[PDB]
Amino acid sequence: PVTKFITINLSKLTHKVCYKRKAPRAIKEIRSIAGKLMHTKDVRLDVKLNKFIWSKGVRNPPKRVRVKLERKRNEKMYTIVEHVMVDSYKGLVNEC
Amino acid sequence: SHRKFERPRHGSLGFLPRKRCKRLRGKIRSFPKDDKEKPPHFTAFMGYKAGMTHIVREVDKPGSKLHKKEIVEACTIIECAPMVVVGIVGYRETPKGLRILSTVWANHVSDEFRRRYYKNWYKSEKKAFTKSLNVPEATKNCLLKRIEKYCTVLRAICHTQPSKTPLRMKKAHIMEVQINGGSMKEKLEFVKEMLEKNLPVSTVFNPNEMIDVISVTKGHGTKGVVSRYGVKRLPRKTHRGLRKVACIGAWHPARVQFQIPRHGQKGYFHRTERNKKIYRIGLKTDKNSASTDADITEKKITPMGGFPHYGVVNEDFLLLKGCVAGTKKRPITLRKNIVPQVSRDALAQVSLKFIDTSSKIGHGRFQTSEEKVKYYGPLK
Amino acid sequence: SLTLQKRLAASVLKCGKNKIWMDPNEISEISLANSRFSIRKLYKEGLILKKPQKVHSRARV
RNA sequence: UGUAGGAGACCGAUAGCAAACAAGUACCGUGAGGGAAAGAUGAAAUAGUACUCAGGAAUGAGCAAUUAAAUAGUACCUGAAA
RNA sequence: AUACUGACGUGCAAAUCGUUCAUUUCAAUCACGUUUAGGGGCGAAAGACUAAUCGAAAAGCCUAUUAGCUGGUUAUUUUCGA
RNA sequence: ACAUCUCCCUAGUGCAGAUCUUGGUGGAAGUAGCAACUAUUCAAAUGAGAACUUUGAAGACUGAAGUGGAGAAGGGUUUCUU
RNA sequence: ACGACUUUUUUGCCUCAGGGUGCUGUAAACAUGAAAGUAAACUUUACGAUCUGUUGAGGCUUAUCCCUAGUGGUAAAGUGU
Repeated sequence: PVTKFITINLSKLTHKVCYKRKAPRAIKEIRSIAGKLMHTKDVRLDVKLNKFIWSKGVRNPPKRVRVKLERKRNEKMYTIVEHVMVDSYKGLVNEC
Repeated sequence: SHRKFERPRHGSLGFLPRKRCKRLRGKIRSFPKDDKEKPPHFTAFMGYKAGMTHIVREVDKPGSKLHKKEIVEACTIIECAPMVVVGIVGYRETPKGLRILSTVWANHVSDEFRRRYYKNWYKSEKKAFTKSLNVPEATKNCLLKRIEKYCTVLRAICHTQPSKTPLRMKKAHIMEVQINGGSMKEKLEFVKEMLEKNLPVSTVFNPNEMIDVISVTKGHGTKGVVSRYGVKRLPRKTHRGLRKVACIGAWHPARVQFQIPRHGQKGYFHRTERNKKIYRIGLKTDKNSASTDADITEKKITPMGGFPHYGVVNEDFLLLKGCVAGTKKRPITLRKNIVPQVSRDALAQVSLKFIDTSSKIGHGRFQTSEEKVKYYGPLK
Repeated sequence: SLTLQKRLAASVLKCGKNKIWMDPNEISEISLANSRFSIRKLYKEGLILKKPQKVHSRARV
């Protein structure tokens, strides 16, 4: 089991869809990426992240989120996405 | 009774049914005819569309209103990595058409060629080609001799090297190229001599040449009749919509006549363009490939910031007058003209004067990054 | 589940349903409540709180 | 006609009183009024489905079990056609 | 309820929806109570309206009204036959 | 429970059709379609099972001509707890 | 439209980031700066649309833009013959 820190550009992913579904899609897209990446069918999306994504309201979700992924076990395996506040996105890359 | 006023029908009949093409790659329907006297030579060449630019050209043409001045013209860029020849094919004429007699292959074929005869190269055990390739040279000679004795047309099997391009795919494009020229023996000699080596565009064409271009059109999916055929819209008041034809035929005969256009597929059609003049044949090694006698600046053909959806040309390239069917990233097939061209155009010598290499992403202000940096000065 | 208790809480406080805060934990202790008297006890304890008004200012005016 | 008897070369549950059944009922109509559908296990349920197993539950299965008979299981006679 | 002869037109409705529009201190609007009943009532009059029913309401009866007209009008073989 | 052709009495007696009547049933068909009323998300609980049960956190709308309070006609136990 | 087609599956590809290219038009922040004037001290202190400086800045730029053997990734292993 492993711990990762990523930055997901929500703007590219969310690009297509209408205002009405925009913020929902950003939440949905987080669930999708985290499961696909970490190899679980189960992703728990922390309320803090949910609050941050919805903070500027339905028309425009934040452009970039720094998310922290946590492999947990006790089917059995799952992961929780947790949000990391940041001063600036610039110059941050993937890390383990 | 007769319709109240008369117009040409919308859209040509001559391309119906307007269904999707079988294949992404183009196909030559017919080759130039084999004039015996000329030496053996290639008739076609495969290339990738990179984008369009504009060019500035000085005009000789006398008695024209335009006359002496330089003019600005649209032009297409087709990247041409050198083709690799891999096989020789001999056809023979029968009342029931051309039938292939035999095919003779080279002693190696590269992975990029090999990938095309699979769907799943990664998953495969890559066992294709290896045991036929082995068989000894007497066998090859015997088949060649059989071909030599009877065949009436000889064609060469050529392929693209997609790794010498920026394109995503690695399954090469294979295409047959007919050889027109001398005796069957000479034709065979020329292909044998060529065989496993690589063939660049300069061997197949000449500056100022007139060329035929074969390419599959831009897709749009299924489009409405107005868009697909050009039909004039119905008035606004109309109850069940307006963007659709108002009759699809008379009462008799009691079927929908085919000629009336209906909604459906648009694009991804096969098309043969004729008679496009080649303005310049680039050289990969040259730094000055896009330079001119008027400009005298060191620069490559690839425009500022790269071609939209194609980026950086790196091999040899053709700068072709005007436009040619199909999208960015598409294969284009170049074909020699069916009859040698005798027009006042076909004789003409194009001394091109300037080639833009400014951006095609937004409205370009500079011809190079070096120019841009110089223009502004110190920045953060 | 907590419907009844929420309706009673509105009456006990003198305040709109929309403003009642029921602790999201210790829900069982709330669930046992079944009378206005029980709500008064819960309110005394800290397990039901009145939310503030959604704040609004004449300052700008 | 009301009520009581007795009858039949009468009808046999889409018939015959509208009505063999909790029928002038249900139901519909502001109202005057209009106004139905729907009978049958078996000899005996004082034989009406015990018990085990799989099921959250319905149910199912059984080496288990009432019956002469349960492909007679409460939609219970027979069980045509589409 | 004017226009869109717009939406819907196997409707969201046996007259609905959107936009546009006419109307607002008076020949104004609404509620409830009350009055007038079928060749009758009522009508700032369209043969309008009188409970989705109006150039004669709704209900039942006279009544299984009546129809030189339409449709239907049921096993076989055999004989003569318009 | 059923025949009767031995003879013969008797009749509500023989159906494909009547836009027949009544009851059942298909192809059309897993289709038309489930479109008004700005729009939801995350976590927790309950449970066999939760997009639309409950709770918290957000984000939203109604916006005192209100899906807020009261009341009238009509409805009639629709109320409440379990 | 769905199919279908085009691809790729570790000298790849996705992923961010840096660079390129543009697009917008000069961020926040601070100044005992400027600014129509204004008011109140026994020259100094208050308010102040706006403007200037640090500032061709800041922000955004592939989701169907370009480059990068730069970062971290790259599961399932089913099914038919």
